[PDB]
Amino acid sequence: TAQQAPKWYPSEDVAAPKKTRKAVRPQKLRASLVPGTVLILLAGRFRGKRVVYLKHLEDNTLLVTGPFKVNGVPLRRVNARYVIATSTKVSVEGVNVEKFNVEYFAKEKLTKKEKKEANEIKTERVEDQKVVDKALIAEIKKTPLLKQYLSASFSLKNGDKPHMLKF
Amino acid sequence: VLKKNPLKNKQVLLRLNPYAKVFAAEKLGSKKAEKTGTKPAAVFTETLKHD
Amino acid sequence: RVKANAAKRAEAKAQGVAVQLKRQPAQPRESRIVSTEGNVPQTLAPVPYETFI
Amino acid sequence: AEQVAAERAARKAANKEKRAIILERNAAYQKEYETAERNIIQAKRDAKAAGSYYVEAQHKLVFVVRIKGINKIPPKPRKVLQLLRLTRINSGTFVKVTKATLELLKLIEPYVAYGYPSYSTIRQLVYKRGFGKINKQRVPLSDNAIIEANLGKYGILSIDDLIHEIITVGPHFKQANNFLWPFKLSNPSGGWGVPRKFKHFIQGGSFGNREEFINKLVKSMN
Amino acid sequence: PSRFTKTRKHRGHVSAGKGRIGKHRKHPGGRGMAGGQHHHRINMDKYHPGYFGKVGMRYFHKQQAHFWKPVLNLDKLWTLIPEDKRDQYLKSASKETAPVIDTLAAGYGKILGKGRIPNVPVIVKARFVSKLAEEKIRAAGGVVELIA
Amino acid sequence: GIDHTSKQHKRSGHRTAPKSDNVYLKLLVKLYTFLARRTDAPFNKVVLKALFLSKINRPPVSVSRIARALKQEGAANKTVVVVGTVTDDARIFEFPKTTVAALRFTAGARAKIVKAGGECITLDQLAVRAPKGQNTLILRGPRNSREAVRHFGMGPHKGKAPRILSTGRKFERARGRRRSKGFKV
RNA sequence: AAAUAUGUAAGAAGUCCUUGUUACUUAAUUGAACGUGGACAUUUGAAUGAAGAGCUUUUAGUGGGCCAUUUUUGGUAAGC
RNA sequence: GGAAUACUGCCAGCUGGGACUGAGGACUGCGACGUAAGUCAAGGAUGCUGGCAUAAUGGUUAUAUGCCGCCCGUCUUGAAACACGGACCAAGGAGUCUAACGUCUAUGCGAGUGUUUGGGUGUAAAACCCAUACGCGUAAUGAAAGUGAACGUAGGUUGGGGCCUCGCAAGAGGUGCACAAUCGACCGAUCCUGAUGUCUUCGGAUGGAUUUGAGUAAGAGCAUAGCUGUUGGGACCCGAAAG
Repeated sequence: TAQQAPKWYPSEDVAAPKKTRKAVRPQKLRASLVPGTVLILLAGRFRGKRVVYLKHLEDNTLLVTGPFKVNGVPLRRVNARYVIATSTKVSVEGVNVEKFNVEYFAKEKLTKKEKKEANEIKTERVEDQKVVDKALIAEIKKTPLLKQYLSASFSLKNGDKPHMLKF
Repeated sequence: VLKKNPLKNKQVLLRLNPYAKVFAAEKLGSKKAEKTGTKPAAVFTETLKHD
Repeated sequence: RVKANAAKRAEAKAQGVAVQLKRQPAQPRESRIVSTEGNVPQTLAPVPYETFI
Repeated sequence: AEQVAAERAARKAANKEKRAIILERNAAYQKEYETAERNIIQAKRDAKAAGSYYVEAQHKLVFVVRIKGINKIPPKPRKVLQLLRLTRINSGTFVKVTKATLELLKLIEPYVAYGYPSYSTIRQLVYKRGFGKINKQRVPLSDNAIIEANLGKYGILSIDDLIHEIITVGPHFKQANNFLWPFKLSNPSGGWGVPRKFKHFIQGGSFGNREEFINKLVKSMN
Repeated sequence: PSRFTKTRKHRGHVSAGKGRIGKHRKHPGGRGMAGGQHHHRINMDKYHPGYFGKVGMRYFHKQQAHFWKPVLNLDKLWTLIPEDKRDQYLKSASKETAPVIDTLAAGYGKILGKGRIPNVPVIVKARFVSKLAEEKIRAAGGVVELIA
Repeated sequence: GIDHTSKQHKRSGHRTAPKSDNVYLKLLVKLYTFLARRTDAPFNKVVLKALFLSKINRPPVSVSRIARALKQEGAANKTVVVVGTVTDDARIFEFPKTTVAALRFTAGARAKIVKAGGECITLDQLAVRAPKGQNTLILRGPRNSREAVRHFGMGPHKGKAPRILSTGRKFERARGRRRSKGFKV
């Protein structure tokens, strides 16, 4: 032989894991996040956008609308730690958001075979945007300058201290 | 396999002390004291304020 | 002390009051009440420097 | 012989009998601790109202924390620190206050900071840093059964029974104290409160008899 | 075997177990038995008292054959009898059948009375005997006849 | 740092798992490492501990030493256990009917016990017969009767058998051993 | 005439009651020493701790020392 | 005169943010909430989601940066030393063998042990087999002439593992190997004492002694082997002025 042998061999059966006691419980969002509040996006494609908070989805995310007509932000979901909850609020009564859920936002992840060598939107997702923002744009008008406020991006100026600012 | 602290992890505290439930329910940590009206004698105050 | 222990144990064996033959070290003093009846505290002060020669 | 519930119920029921005893014992200790404190508080007032002074009973228990390290120690203080089981820096031990022991603490003053512990300090020490010397091994208590199996000969059935034997120096203080491993305390969280430690607490350092201020230091180290 | 020695273990260590001060030398204290009444005096007295001086009278031309006298004690006295016949003399513990044990034929010069032969009479032939050795043989019924 | 009161990482100082490569002795150890653990009988721990002993720590036990031990009151019908060697004694002429368990029996010792109606058994036959050491009598041979022990602790005024090769007159029988020649020891 | 150092003791190999031995001792069954029988057990003779206790054999290296607080000799003093 | 606040202390009062860690691997335990089913933060981390699936993470290596780092060996109380050896590289280079021994350990036999000087034999320096001797041990003590180990269950006492009897147990009793202390007995030497007797000068029974031995008191040794230590040998290696 080149190597003689291991005189005792180890078993090859995988042992089951023990009974774990990590039970899932609903997340307690911070009190500043109440539906209808205006949010400022901190990261992503639409960071710096002031945006309206509608609903708390099942997978710990927030259902949020621009509205799209105002600043070009569609019906998305965002992480709760990537937004700033502002004091300004707009009413969401008359807006039906029970339809939207986790399965509403699905990607149908592409296969590894499909390769983008060099390089659309669902018809119902466009129509769902028009239904929600129609009942929400009307609620904006009662507050003056609110449409202009939501249409302008947020940014930090020289001397702005986030630890001292109020949003 | 792991030491879980009492004084936190209230489950472990309840395991060690069955009285911890009664102690919390009766607010025995903030028990009031009945008011007494005793007053120190004239000698004690005079000695205390003596030059 | 040995013969005093045997007599103490034998005498107290008739009624069994936990004879307690072991010696003990000096224990801390208990509480007490000290009165000022004729014992009003006398105020003392440090003295200034002198020569005394 | 299934024996999965015929004997399981017998142990489960017998467990309830022990828990009930602990619950009523701990209830009586709370009534005993509170009664003594109010009586002492009232006794000071009544003597003041009667014109006399109340002289409290001298303290019977101290908690000793070794402050000095292990190098460059004279033999006699080093021998005493071993007889108090203080073989490490920031290690604690309860001592019965007698004449035979107060001379021990006089020999190790430059190396220990001690004082009179309160019920809060003793309770938080044993609950968090309480370890039993079982079969010459340092075993976390973590359960009444470990105390029951070893200290049960002296009527100590739970962790509160053991604590009651420390705050009140009882007939079996020695057996309960030695049953406890020396406490392994950390460094104080807010610091030592002084620039230099190796002076007397009176002179402005850390070591010596700090009477009731030991509770503040110990809790920070606990 | 050299592979189990401490020489194979001291490879890489400078002094090979001899010390940096001791500096293993040729003969730091002398050769053989040098200094017996001198710097090796304590070891001699403690461990070999009586080494020096002379104690007795000489003997020129001592032949260690005038002194050949191996001693046999009475406690055996029966290992000389073959074990095959040894048994039946114990039951036949009578005279006129007493076995004859020639100690000289077994290579012994004197018989000493260490003790406790059985109560069987026996004939013992020997060159020399001790006083107590014979008293036990005569008490057991046997006799001691001297040979040369 | 710790003010270590006692030596750290110190071994017990007792032999376990005896250093002999005898496979049959390791089997007897394996049988008594089981009995000692699971029978909580003091006998099984003494025998197992005695199985680790070196040659000088299990001296032979003669048959006369076995016979004398059976003369003790009430020990006539006890099983003699000798972890070691049983040798033969010609100094005794009567041997009782008894059972002896030992590691080894010399040829003379076996004949003496067998001829008297007794039986010689091994320690594993004792285990199946007396698993808890019932009615046993453990015997030990003399330890300090060895020749080497005479020379341990040599010193003045001790009478401790000088380590000598040749004896007789003019071999260490002189100054240091009589007042006539200097001093006496 | 201190302080600091230092010896001994704080029990079972002990205490108590009765009587056995002897060639020592006593004016003397008086002692001395060792005993038989009986009574006294985990608070069984202060505290603290004990990490096991006790015992043996054998052999290595070493046998130039130096420094510091304190006591101290010689020397004016010295990193003497 | 009535309150408040400070300060100190307690709560088995509540609650927000940050950091590091996730060891173990079917179940068993101690607990908590519910009438129950069951559930739980109760003897150690899980659930959901994304991008990538490739030198991206990562290993190596050179460089740069921040901080740190004096030349190794040696004698010495003290070496980076203005103490000594070392310009560099390859190869060689220093506790070995033998005779006789001590302690320990392994092995076989065991009051015995050693076949190997030699003889027989052989598949021929091997292997196998064997007689008489002899070495050591089984008796010591004396300078020697000489003598030479049981009053007694091979003794008494104090401990003593284990075993046996009773006891649920704790404990009580019996027996107690090895071993430890002690008091005795026996053997040899020394100093005494000196019976029956007699070649009347031999013999040495009997009984003692703060004397002595490397002794006895139901034997342990012999043989081989290993580490370690000792001695003589060149003796761990190299080194005189000499004769």
